[PDB]
Amino acid sequence: DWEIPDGQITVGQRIGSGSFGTVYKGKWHGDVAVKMLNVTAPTPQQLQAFKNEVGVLRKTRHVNILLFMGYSTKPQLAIVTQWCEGSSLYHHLHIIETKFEMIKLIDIARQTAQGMDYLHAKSIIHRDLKSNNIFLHEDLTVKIGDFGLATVKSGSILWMAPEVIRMQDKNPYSFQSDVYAFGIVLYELMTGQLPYSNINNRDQIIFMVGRGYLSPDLSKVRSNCPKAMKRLMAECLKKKRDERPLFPQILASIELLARSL
Amino acid sequence: DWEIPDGQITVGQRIGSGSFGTVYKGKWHGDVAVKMLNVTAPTPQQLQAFKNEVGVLRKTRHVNILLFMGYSTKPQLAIVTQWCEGSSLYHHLHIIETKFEMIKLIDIARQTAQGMDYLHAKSIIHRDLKSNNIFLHEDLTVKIGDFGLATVKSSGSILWMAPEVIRMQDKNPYSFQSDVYAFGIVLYELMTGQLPYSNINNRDQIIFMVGRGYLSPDLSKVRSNCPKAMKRLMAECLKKKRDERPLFPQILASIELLARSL
Ligand SMILES: OCCn1cc(-c2ccc3c(c2)CC/C3=N\O)c(-c2ccncc2)n1
Ligand SMILES: OCCn1cc(-c2ccc3c(c2)CC/C3=N\O)c(-c2ccncc2)n1
Ligand SMILES: [Cl-]
Ligand SMILES: [Cl-]
Repeated sequence: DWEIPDGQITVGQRIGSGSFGTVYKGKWHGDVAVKMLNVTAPTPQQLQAFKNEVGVLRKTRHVNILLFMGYSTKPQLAIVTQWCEGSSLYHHLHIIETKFEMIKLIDIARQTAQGMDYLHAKSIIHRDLKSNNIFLHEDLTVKIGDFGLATVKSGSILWMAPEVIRMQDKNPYSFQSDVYAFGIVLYELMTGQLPYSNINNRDQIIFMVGRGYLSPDLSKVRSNCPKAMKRLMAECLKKKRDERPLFPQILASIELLARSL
Repeated sequence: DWEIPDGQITVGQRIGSGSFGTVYKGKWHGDVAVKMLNVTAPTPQQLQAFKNEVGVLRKTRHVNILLFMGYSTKPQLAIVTQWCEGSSLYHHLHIIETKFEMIKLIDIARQTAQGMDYLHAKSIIHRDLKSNNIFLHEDLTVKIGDFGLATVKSSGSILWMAPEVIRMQDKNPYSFQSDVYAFGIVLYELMTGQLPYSNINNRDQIIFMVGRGYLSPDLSKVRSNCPKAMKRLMAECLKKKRDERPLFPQILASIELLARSL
């Protein structure tokens, strides 16, 4: 089992928030990340998420997926993963303006696909892939996290495929919803910025993207962005679910992109 | 469940030998290390070794334990882990005589203790700790592996073998403290860049002597910048008497203090 008996985890500093709780740095057999639900009496629903996420996380063992290390139910519900030195992709790209070399950008991308291919072969849909959820350990290895909105067969507007934004379908979530999210992550990597920067109105972005009036301006990729890469982005950011590639194909594509650079 | 269906693992190069098998680089959701038993008809002793090692690795999820990813039963019996770009600590210290800095050597020791602490807490005895089984993922992160010989409470790798393990006279010759002696030898390698008993060329004699207590690692050979507390820890972990050796909670703290003062 992976239940860490109450008292073993040492909760240090509050880092931020996760799918269904607050993230703190912690100590359990070393440095760990701790995602804790702070309520005293967990709501049945809340408890449900914990169980789901944990059940989802028990089925992951991959270099590019945040290593779930265990869980805790008392004093409070908590999810313990490894600790990633550095920050999330969102942070690197949009807060501290880390300027990565293009070959490093393609590496980050390939790794994210490596992890997402893993997830999909396992019938896991992340349902909330964003830069905020892609952590770069030792500014080298990409690990994906926050698997609470995940599931097995948001406020994250910018990564949401138009059929998800529309929400006018049944589980508008698909391996392609994830693929679109990933394609937006690709935009961020090769643009250095967030989609739709020239619009200041969240509602407006939401509507247009949902009705297909708005799309990421791929004309902003850096000059060094392999064209193949621009074309792959386009394939992933297609406004029609079935016109988008799955992760084995995306992986094969990026790896070829790598052979020549 | 961790069974990987037939056909999904792509076996690449032969990388070397494992405890009960042959290690290859491979591909399964990315670069993976694969250890395969290269036999046609697997005896029940090897099927037992396999079910044992799978059972232990399932319980390991720690940055300093080599990431188990899954097992296959066809084409062959196999264990699949993450792929560690770099090489074993042994390779670095004795093959390419890599020159890590003390700060790094201490960090490598901290991480190996971190990994060792994780296992011993889940009641796992590694039973074959050695530089050969410590891999340097990106020359940064220590990943401990080869849990073939490992077991859960209730070889030919002599230099890491505690005296009582060499003798095989006591019951349960192996114990948390056997792996602490193994760790003590790994500390030695880190602090001398060297193998113990490097001036003796007879395996049988080294076995006998360490077994009787005639022989022990020369500690005056630690590098002159090795902190006094790291040498003191090294010798605590290397005490001939099993129960006079620390456990990894004490060991980790010690190193973590050494750190603060460096
Ligand atoms: O983006 C906000 C900052 N931030 C949030 C997390 C985080 C998010 C989700 C989850 C965990 C940690 C652990 C449990 C979990 N759910 O999977 C991290 C983090 C992740 C890994 N190592 C270090 C830090 N940073
Ligand atoms: O020592 C000879 C060289 N060598 C052996 C391994 C090895 C050893 C044992 C086991 C595995 C791989 C995989 C399964 C296993 N048993 O747990 C490795 C290695 C480990 C991790 N990443 C890259 C290489 N190098
Ligand atoms: Cl597991
Ligand atoms: Cl012992």
